[PDB]
Formats: sequence, structure tokens, C-alpha cells
Amino acid sequence: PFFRTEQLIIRAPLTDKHIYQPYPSGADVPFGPPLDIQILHQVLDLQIAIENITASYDNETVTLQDICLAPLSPYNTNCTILSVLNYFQNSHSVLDHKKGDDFFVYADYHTHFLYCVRAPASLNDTSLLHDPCLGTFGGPVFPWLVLGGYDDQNYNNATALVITFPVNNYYNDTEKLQRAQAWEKEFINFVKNYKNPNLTISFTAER
Repeated sequence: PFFRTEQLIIRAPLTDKHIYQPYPSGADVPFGPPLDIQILHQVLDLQIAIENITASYDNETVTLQDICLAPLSPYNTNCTILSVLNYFQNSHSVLDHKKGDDFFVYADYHTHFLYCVRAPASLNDTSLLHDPCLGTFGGPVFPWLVLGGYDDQNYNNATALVITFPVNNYYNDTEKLQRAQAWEKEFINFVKNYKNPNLTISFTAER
């Protein structure tokens, strides 16, 4: 009777903490293993791969786009994806945005992250990048829904990422429910056969 939850919890066991040192000054900001830039690129590609899973249901193909919660559709049909990567609009190149010299970096994904976790609905991070914080589904991503293992409200210290793909409930529509469940089986098969030594992944699909 409520939305269906497909979910991943991702950790980076072989990755160390690192230190963001802001420019021109500012105090050091620690960043947990899974907010390493290379880990975030890997996770974005896993997320996109999930977005492009297709299941076979009799003579139809079922995509996530067919079954996902797209509350702003038909005008914005982007699937709702609650993920830290949506602060970068699920874009490798936004994630790599940086303002810097040959010696110094004035703004980068650290800056954007630190701003967005406090202003998730903002269209402009007020920094030299001027990047939006809104996810590509047109809505905000609250930091406590997509990060775990941090202390207080220091989301930069997160030790796990939470990625959620809401799917329609299809209450009183068993036919479409069949397609959603076929896609969920394919989701499970994919993730259970995805082994990346730099990542641990807990994964669940709706019962």
C-alpha cells in the first residue's frame, strides 16, 4: 500500500579517510572513506548501471523508468533516486567540477558537498562553480537519507552511502505490479553478481 523500496548501502573498506584543506584558508575538514572522489565515480557508474537494467516480462521489457516514482512526470520523467550523487546531478563531470590553479584549488566537490548538505534545495551553491544541489528528479535530497555512520550533523564523516530507488506501489493494479517485481528480480541478480573489491554492498528489494 506504500512505495516499494530498492536500496543499496555502500561502504569503501579499502579506502582511507582524507583531509579537505580549504583555500585561501579555513580549518581542515575530514572526509570519510566513501566520499573519496574515485569511490564516488565508481558508485555513480553502479547507480547508472542500475538505472539501465532491463527485465524481460513475457514479451515486454521493463525498465526502471517504467515503474519508478517520477512525481513530477510527465514533465520531468527522471526517476527519483535518493543518493549523494544527486547533489552532482548524477554527472561524472559535475563531480569533477573544480576551480583552481596549477598549485591551488579554490572550489571542488568538497565545497559543493559541504554546501548542499545544508541547503539541499538550492539552485546555486554561491561558490565559483555555481552548481545546483537539486537532484535530477527536481526535488531535494536530505543528507540524513543518503549517508550513514557520521557523528552529529558532520555528514562529511560518513562511512556509508545509502542509495534508494523508490518504485510505485501499484496498489489495486496487480498487472503493473508484476512488471515491477520482474524488474526487482533482475535488480537482485545484477547486484548479487556485482563484485568490486573497493566496495561492499548491502542490497534489498521490496518483499
